[PDB]
Amino acid sequence: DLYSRYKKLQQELEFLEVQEEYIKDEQKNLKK
Amino acid sequence: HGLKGLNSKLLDIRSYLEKVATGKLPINHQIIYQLQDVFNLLPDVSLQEFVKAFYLKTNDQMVVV
Amino acid sequence: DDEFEEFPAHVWEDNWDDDNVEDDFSNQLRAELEKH
Amino acid sequence: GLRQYYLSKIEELQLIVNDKSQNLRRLQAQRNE
Amino acid sequence: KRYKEAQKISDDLMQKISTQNRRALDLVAAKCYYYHARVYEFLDKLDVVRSFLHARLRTATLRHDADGQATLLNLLLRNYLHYSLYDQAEKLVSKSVFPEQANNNEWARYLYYTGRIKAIQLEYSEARRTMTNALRKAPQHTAVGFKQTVHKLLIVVELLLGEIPDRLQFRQPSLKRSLMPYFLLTQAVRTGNLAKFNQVLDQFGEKFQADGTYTLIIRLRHNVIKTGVRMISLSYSRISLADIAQKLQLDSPEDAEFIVAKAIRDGVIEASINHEKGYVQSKEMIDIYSTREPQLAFHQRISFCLDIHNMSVKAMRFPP
Amino acid sequence: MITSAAGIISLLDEDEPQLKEFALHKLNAVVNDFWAEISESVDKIEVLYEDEGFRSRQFAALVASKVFYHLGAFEESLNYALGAGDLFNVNDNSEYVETIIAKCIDHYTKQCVENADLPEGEKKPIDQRLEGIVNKMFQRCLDDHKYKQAIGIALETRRLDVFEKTILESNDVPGMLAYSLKLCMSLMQNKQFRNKVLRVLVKIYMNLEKPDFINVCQCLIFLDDPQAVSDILEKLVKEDNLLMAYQICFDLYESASQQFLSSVIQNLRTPKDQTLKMIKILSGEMAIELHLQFLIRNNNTDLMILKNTKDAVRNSVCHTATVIANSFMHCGTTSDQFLRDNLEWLARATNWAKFTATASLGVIHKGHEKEALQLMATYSAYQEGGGLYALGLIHANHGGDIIDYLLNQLKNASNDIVRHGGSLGLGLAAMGTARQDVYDLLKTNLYQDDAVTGEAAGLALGLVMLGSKNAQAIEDMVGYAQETQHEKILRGLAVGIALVMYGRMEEADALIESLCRDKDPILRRSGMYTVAMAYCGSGNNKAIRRLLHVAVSDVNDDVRRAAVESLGFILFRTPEQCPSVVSLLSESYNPHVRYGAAMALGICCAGTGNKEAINLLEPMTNDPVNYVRQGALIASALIMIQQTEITCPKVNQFRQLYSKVINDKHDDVMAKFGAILAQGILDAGGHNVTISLQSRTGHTHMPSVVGVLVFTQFWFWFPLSHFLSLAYTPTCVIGLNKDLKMPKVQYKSNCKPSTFAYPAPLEPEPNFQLLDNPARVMPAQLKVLTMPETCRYQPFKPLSIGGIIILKDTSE
Repeated sequence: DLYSRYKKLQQELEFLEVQEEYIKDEQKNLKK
Repeated sequence: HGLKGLNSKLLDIRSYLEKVATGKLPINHQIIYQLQDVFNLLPDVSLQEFVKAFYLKTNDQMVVV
Repeated sequence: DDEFEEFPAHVWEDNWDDDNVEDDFSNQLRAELEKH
Repeated sequence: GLRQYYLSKIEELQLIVNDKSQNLRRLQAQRNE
Repeated sequence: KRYKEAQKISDDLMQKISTQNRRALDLVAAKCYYYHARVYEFLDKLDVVRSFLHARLRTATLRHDADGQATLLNLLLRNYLHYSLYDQAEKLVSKSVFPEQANNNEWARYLYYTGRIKAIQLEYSEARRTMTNALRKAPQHTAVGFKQTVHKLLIVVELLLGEIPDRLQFRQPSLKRSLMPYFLLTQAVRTGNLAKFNQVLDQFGEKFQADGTYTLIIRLRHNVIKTGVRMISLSYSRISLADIAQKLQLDSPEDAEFIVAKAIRDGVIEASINHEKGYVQSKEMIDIYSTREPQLAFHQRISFCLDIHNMSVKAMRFPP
Repeated sequence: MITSAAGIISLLDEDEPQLKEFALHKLNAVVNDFWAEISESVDKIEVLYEDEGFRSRQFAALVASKVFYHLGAFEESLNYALGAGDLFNVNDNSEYVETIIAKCIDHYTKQCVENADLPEGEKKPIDQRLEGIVNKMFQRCLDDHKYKQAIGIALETRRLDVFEKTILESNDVPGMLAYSLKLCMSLMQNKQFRNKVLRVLVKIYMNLEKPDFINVCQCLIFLDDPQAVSDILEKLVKEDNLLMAYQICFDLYESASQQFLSSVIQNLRTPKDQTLKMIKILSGEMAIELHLQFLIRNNNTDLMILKNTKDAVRNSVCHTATVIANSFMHCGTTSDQFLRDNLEWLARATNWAKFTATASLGVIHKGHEKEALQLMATYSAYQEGGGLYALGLIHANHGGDIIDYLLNQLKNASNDIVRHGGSLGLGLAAMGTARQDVYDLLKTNLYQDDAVTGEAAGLALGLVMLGSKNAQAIEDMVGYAQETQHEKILRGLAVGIALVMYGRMEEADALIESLCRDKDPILRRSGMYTVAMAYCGSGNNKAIRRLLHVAVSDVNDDVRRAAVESLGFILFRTPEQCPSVVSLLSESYNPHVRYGAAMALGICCAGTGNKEAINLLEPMTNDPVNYVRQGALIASALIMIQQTEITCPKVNQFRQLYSKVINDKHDDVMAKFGAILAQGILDAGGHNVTISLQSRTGHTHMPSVVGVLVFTQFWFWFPLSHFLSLAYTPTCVIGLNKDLKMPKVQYKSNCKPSTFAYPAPLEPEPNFQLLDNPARVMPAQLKVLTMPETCRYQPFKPLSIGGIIILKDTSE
């Protein structure tokens, strides 16, 4: 339970970082 | 890109010089003349006037920035 | 937003020109000329 | 006891998730704009 | 004013906060800590505050809080200062890292504390720069007491270092009442007459101690001559040792040599000395612009501005 | 108070031991406040600790660790706490002890993972004492009875030993094992560590009074290892556990891969009646006849809506649209209505329409192996090729002698159309089952450069060599692609190269990078699809990084669309995740980007009926572009597959939207096509089938994934859209007895027979429903499903699992 949610938090934080880089790269491409 | 081009060109000239030094081709006093002209033309940076001017104008550039 | 309660408590701008000197010149020039 | 340690870990990770998600929100506003 | 039930209730709240390990509770915790500390200070006991405060500070460092960390650091520093645990507090601050993201109020308090520390510890240049920064970051609208304190300390440190602090502060409205004696002091020193200096000390010692200065007053008892030689140097290039001695009334014109040499030790003035014919040569000032340091200052400020821009664009908020 | 430690610290300098120890004690007493001064004077305490002649080693280390804690070092502090020996208390549950334990735990986990990978080198000292602290925490947690937490920390540290000990000496071994299995399946990432934990769990399962060979074989499948399952099955055969073996075999057929099943088959072939039954079941023979009879007896299909559509049909485009939709409706049913009734309407379609019509016929008679080669006696070059293609679809993934027959015919193919159709059919028949002779015939046909034949050649090559990744064929296909000037064949090779290498989740970096840095847009698309096939369901953040970056930055809209669709394939095991990304995309500049976002959502929520997905699809549909609306429609239909109003309160909205658009004027021809396919989707297969990429065992279904991908690849060739027959997953549960037949017994759902009833063809309400062994049981309408209080037959496997269950029978 507790560690299930802990590792879920790990996954989603990592994925959210991936979202950040996604949006930065896409913002550059959209400016172009 | 300009740095890369300069590096490649000097690689080429070095290779030719090595060929000549090994004797794979005859000495061309003209090409030599040109090379030592280049070296003679190389500048001096630690001139203690060039450096003062350099700092001064870099200061102006940084001020505007 | 804060007050630091912990810490409780001629219209012109002049320097220390006060300098408690006599007449700026009268005496000075008079004595100087007398000597000179 | 253990629960204390993992509770802390979750606390810091959640703080990070909070700040990063709101940053993502700002960037999403920019991108959609 | 009922600080028995009040202190007990504050302690109860402290138990609540200690039990409650919620992040957002951090700011309320910091304020609670401030106010409990204030009431215990009024009770004039502290000590138990020192211990509990310390535990909380370590807790709020283990959990990466910034505002609470800085606030508690300020409280504990002031606690040390009140009982005059200056050297211990010096170790504390030196070994503890202050947070950058702390409120103007917290930075002002912390800078004032560090300034008093170093001023007592004979680091006057740091004292000046730090307290001036503190005053700059302090609010202008209010906190007249804090302003008066900071001005007093800056005045004394600058006077020791030689600089005669501007008359703007003295003519400030909310400060002149609180600073008459300091103005009398600066007048006495600028005159360079120990007679009026010491009689001023006689008249206004009580408030001087009340702030806590006599140590600094004796430091001035010293630095009067330092300031005299500083201005002498500033107004000459090759003056004679005997001439400066008689100008400063310093009998035995070798005491003057020693004094100027000590000034060189300290760094108050920049001038070599030649005893061969007995004269002080002021160092020839250089074109600093013809150097790299302007580049360094501009790089620092460039980073400053770019950081401000970046943090602002972070702070952008957008509705859904 | 003391106000200064100067005195005590200075006193400690003196050699007098007694004094030294007492000073140490008082310093430990007053450390919390004067940590700064103690810091200043550490050096001497370091000397006192290190010189082991002094008999206060543990105390010195403890005080030093506390001091460095107060400072903030947290590393030399940790080492000093470690050197304090056992003097450190663990049950004091103070802040200092707790935090140092946290540092110990994280540091130790770091060295654990480090060594975890390191084959043997490095083998960090793992200060056996650090091992001691971690073990002590293990026992303390066991005392507190935090079995979950002990298990998880063991997993993180890789300490399979501690994990097994805690799970065994837990409070409930079965529940603990289920929890561990869930964590291993979902959260664990490292393939090797995941396999190690799988092996440990399998051994634990075997170490049970009645080992759950279901879970055993499931984990074995995740571990490959056909030998283990074969030996387990043979041991069960000796045990005479016929029902247990039947259930295991059905689970194996549902989940595992053809290669695994074949390996096990041959291993078993290495009483005879039971062995033959096992072999037949594992091959799946009659395991599809069951579903066939199931649909036949439950073929609820409202053909009136399709009559409406065929009245609304004007263009040959919508003509084929409705042909496909009708094929979807019928799915694998022997009953054909339009084809046997609207003969003239069929004749109205020709050219590349006879092909699709025959393919629809194949889809309709899917799986009907019995009359194959005689069913096609019913149904020019287009119709001949369509007959070959439909025969292949009938034998989709079921490679009987029809593979040999198709090989012979395709070799004896004297037309581009015939060659293309036979290539498609043979590729479907031998999909996955990489066979050198078949690959050879495909290579020959492919080298017979021709767009018509070439596209089918590429597709069939990918199918045949799927997930089997032969570098030889990989290089051959890449070279032929880079050398042949026919963008059609080029698309075929794109799909082929994506398919060939389905498995090898991570063993794709070389080829993937090559393709993604390649020249041709079609080859970049090939690379993106190859990434999809490689990382299906892995959620690999690196893969998604690549896919989003390319889909956003590339200069070709076709490949951008393909890349977003690949993102869709990858994120299916975590449906909730995809919506955010697909939204930010879908609201895009590039209409192909928006279309790709729509189709990615469709893949994400295939068979799931998410709510947020439809919330996001509805604004899209009714967009100022044609194909974008087409994709919105198809994705919405895919999501709402086999869904009702109560479960999802927008199915009515979208069904009415389909009807309006089909019976509209100013929408585009392809918009009507999308709507028609959307209807075919929603009401596919007697409204009795669904689309889920992963088997009910949480196991990715390769035939389903390949079918969905190929179908999505119809932009460039309509005839490919028939592939969804593959993804069609019978939404049924069959109770089978030892006699290998249906027993006339009923199932019960403890739920309203209003939220999960068939859609209305175009007591207030009880909470009970009943059904028979052929049971349309939707995913959500499966957990609540239960067997009645008492019956002759009882579910040998938990019914909430779903799928095909064996029934243990009472006396008679």
